[PDB]
Amino acid sequence: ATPSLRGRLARFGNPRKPVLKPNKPLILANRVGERRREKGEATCITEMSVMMACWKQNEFRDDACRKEIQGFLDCAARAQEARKMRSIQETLGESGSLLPNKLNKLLQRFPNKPYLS
Amino acid sequence: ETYTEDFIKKQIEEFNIGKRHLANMMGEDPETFTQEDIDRAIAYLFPSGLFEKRARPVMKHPEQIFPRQRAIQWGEDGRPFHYLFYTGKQSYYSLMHDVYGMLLNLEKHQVIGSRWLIKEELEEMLVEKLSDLDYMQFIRLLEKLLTSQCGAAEEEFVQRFRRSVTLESKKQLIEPVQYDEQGMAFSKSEGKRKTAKAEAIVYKHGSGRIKVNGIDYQLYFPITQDREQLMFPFHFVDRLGKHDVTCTVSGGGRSAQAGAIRLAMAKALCSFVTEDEVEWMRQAGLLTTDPRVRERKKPGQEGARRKFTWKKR
Amino acid sequence: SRYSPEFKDPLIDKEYYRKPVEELTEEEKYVRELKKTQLIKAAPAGKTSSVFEDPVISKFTNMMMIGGNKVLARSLMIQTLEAVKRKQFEKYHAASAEEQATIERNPYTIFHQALKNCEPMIGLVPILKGGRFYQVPVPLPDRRRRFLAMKWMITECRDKKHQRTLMPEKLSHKLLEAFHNQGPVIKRKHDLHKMAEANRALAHYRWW
Amino acid sequence: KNRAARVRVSKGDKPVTYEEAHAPHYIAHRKGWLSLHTGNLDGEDHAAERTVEDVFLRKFMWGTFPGCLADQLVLKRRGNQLEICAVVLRQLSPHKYYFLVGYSETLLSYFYKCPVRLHLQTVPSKVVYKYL
RNA sequence: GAUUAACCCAAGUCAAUAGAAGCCGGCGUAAAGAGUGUUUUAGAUCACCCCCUCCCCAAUAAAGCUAAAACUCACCUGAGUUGUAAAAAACUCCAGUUGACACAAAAUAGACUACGAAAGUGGCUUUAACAUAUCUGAACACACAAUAGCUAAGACCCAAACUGGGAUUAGAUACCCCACUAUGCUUAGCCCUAAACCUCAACAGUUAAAUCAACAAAACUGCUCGCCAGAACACUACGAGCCACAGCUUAAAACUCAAA
RNA sequence: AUAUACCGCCAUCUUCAGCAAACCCUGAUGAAGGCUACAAAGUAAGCGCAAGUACCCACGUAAAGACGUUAGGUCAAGGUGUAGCCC
Ligand SMILES: [K+]
Ligand SMILES: [K+]
Ligand SMILES: [K+]
Ligand SMILES: [K+]
Ligand SMILES: [K+]
Ligand SMILES: [K+]
Ligand SMILES: [K+]
Ligand SMILES: [K+]
Ligand SMILES: [Mg+2]
Ligand SMILES: [Mg+2]
Ligand SMILES: [Mg+2]
Ligand SMILES: [Mg+2]
Ligand SMILES: [Mg+2]
Ligand SMILES: [Mg+2]
Ligand SMILES: [Mg+2]
Ligand SMILES: [Mg+2]
Ligand SMILES: [Mg+2]
Ligand SMILES: [Mg+2]
Ligand SMILES: [Mg+2]
Ligand SMILES: [Mg+2]
Ligand SMILES: [Mg+2]
Ligand SMILES: [Mg+2]
Ligand SMILES: [Mg+2]
Ligand SMILES: [Mg+2]
Ligand SMILES: [Mg+2]
Ligand SMILES: [Mg+2]
Ligand SMILES: [Mg+2]
Ligand SMILES: [Mg+2]
Ligand SMILES: [Mg+2]
Ligand SMILES: [Mg+2]
Ligand SMILES: [Mg+2]
Ligand SMILES: [Mg+2]
Ligand SMILES: [Mg+2]
Repeated sequence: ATPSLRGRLARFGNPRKPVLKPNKPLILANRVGERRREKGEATCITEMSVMMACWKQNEFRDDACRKEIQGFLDCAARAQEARKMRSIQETLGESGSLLPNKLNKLLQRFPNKPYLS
Repeated sequence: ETYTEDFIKKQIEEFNIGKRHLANMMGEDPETFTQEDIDRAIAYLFPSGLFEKRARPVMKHPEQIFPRQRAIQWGEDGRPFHYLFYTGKQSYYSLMHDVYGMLLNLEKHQVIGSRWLIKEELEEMLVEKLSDLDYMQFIRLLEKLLTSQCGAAEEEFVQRFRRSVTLESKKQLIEPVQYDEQGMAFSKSEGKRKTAKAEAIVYKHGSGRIKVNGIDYQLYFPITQDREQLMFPFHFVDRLGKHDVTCTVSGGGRSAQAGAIRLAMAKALCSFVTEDEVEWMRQAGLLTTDPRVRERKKPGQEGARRKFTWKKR
Repeated sequence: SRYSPEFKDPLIDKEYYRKPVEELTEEEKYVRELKKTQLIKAAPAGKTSSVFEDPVISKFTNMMMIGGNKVLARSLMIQTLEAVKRKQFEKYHAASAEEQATIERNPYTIFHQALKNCEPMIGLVPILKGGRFYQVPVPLPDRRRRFLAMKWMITECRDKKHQRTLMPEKLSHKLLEAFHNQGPVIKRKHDLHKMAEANRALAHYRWW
Repeated sequence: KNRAARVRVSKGDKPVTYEEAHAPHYIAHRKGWLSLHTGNLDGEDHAAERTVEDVFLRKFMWGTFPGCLADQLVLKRRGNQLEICAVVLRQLSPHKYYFLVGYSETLLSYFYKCPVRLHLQTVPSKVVYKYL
């Protein structure tokens, strides 16, 4: 249930002081916001930190750190492909609830009417 | 510039009289004088070198010259003839109405060589101006009609809006196999690389000898990479040491000449290999003329692409 | 480009074509019937169907080419491969029957392994943050690892420290050093690893 | 922006001829040359002299038939013959056009020492190709 | 400015000055609802008729109490802790675990919208307790009034003007970091100010007509009090009052401008 | 002398795609604004882009590139308004 709006705004007839002070009219727009790109972070550092540990103990000799190096190499490749996968599925909307573009065409057909006709 | 029916009728009377005049000028039978003859006679009598043909003298039939004009769409009483007049797109919406009506009747009852007409061809069948979204909506409605169990009546209609497209086969052409005075079978072809032009004669049988302007290929091409290019066509089809070649090349540098000979030999070699081998040579890049030629220098810049230094500010 | 987008690159591989039909999958069968309708670019004048073709050596040769002088670049490459092979035959004939088994005499095997021993596993990218640029350890794609191994080898041989030594003698000596995990190019790789290690704490500054 | 020999767009009320409506890059593509002679062909001489003569004849005819020319002159040279082809209006009386033809052909024949002929094509009004 | 012509009035003309010519309009944002409530003399018709939100939720005062988090002390461990875009300075009887331990402040509930005249009031308990059986009404009074501040005596975790140090900067009397005081708390007296603004007065009533400058929180009627009348000078000067002495309230004029 | 009077020929954004006559409608008939294709007030001549053409292709490169912007450049290409010089 949506919180109540009765007696919340400063208005003629409302004795109490206002509960809410919206800087924008509380009226539904005919559009939703655009999918916000998520903040990226450094990845695979756990694998990167196992490779750089063996080096410290093996005088940076790749011959002794093969398994750890191959791990970090594969982890970076997976994260490189993963970004390529996500991007495609993000545009397609395979996992999204709906696309802002598709969800706005639907609102265009049923526009909010704050005025009388 | 509207053109009335009386105006076009007069223009056709002039074209038929002038058609007989033009035939009389050239001493040809006026009865068998075709439009191809008219164009030939007009090009002789009025020679124009203008690069754009549309700007050259023309004596065409009025129907070909003048644009299509819609006739008046209402009578003397002012009543429009078509019940969809007030849409402004009566021809387009009458077509959508006809296609939508057929889709309904089907429910009650129940590629390579063809394309959909373009918007500019629909805009002429209808004699109206169309938006891009109007064109899409009409095509989306025709596609929805093919997926249904359309009968013969519903197939002549869809074919009106389909235009036959002539696919061009990529299959490589084969040179004729000729015979010399001694009876040795050979083929001949030509190749171009940059400014080099080569003509190669590939003999059906041989020992692997290649003569370039009368010289042994290793003496003519002392650079090993130029010789690898000569090897490439024969090696790719497993025919090293099986053919004799006599080729002549002029123009270009050493590398361009090796490329021109490579293409000439490969094209001529196609006469002595199986069709499947010719398609493998095509797919290996051995039968395509390289279009990469030197680009002209432009004025105001150092090279074909390089610009003069952007002066320090 | 003078090729329209419709032109596809040529596939120069004799084996790819002699492969029998039965072995082909329904996906590979579609690609083969598709290419028969496509436009094919002319084969470049570099790569051929020769069995002696090596894409890595051809690439290393181009990175040595100055001002379009491929003849000279190719000459230096073959002189380096000959100099490597002769140095290994001399080490082979002077060795004992036991040591002879461990001595490699193929210059292509040495060339490839020498570069693989110089490829860096991690890299560093500069990132602007808080008004100071920071070096940040970042994974490197395989293309970039191979390029850096070649560029470091050629750069080392062009260094002025070498006085009057010809390129085929310099490069041959550097390849055999790297083949044995020695020399200045291997040190350059280790330094990049040490700098990336010392900047371990700054890995988070990366956002991809 | 290029200016050379370009009639610029207006409000749609300015009538331009076919000659005026085409910028220089359309020369030899959509429009032909207003003078034809051999001086600019490879291996031919006297291009400078033909050019001076052409500039004079254009100025000469502009002032000799003032207000009568409806389009640029077409200059044709064959051998030593000089043909001037002009599209003129139908305002001046025919007697004045015959006077000026006789006067101009004679005066120009003695000036350039060659047989000169003037060919007049009359139009009721300047032929309009488009309204810029 | 001269000159030509024209225009107005005309024995006048018209430069300066003065006078004639002004209150039924407004107060969300242009000036204006005075921070809040309550009289008298009065005014109103909204008082009889004739009617529907009494109690409880975060009013107020007093006393008592404490769950979380701090501080301090102690034992045991560690060599660092703090600071961040990144550093330095700072601490190292420091830090981490555990235990004991407030005259400080009051997660969640609260997506509730209540109480109080306003200011304000959201931990727990108890006592006392929230005017008016018409309405309006005191700037001539009375009683209140956040924060800051003053006087005196206390408390002191944390925060923190000022000040000192560190850093930044051309400079940095700042912004950033550290330390610490007045001060924020209690008691007893002062001070009486806020964009004390929900910038929208109280009471009664209406939604139809003309809906209506714009914006904001749709447009109006009745009645009453308060307030406003170009900008700036001016939250100023002078006078007066006041526990106020660099204060508060009330509050002009001259010169200036054609705008604000 | 004046490019700050101009014609002429150009730079520049432009490695842009917009400019806009004439109408129509919205805003109470204010400065202004005018779109949603499962469409909701726009219709738009013309100009530019585009298309065509040149060069070796349909690619590329040229060419083209409006209205405006910088009183941008040029009175010293030539012409020219205004002012000035004329032993
Ligand atoms: K007087
Ligand atoms: K106040
Ligand atoms: K809460
Ligand atoms: K609490
Ligand atoms: K407020
Ligand atoms: K100009
Ligand atoms: K000039
Ligand atoms: K001038
Ligand atoms: Mg009311
Ligand atoms: Mg606001
Ligand atoms: Mg160059
Ligand atoms: Mg230009
Ligand atoms: Mg005000
Ligand atoms: Mg009030
Ligand atoms: Mg009061
Ligand atoms: Mg009262
Ligand atoms: Mg107070
Ligand atoms: Mg106090
Ligand atoms: Mg503190
Ligand atoms: Mg203190
Ligand atoms: Mg307390
Ligand atoms: Mg308040
Ligand atoms: Mg107020
Ligand atoms: Mg009141
Ligand atoms: Mg005032
Ligand atoms: Mg004040
Ligand atoms: Mg005062
Ligand atoms: Mg005073
Ligand atoms: Mg200028
Ligand atoms: Mg083109
Ligand atoms: Mg250009
Ligand atoms: Mg174009
Ligand atoms: Mg200027």
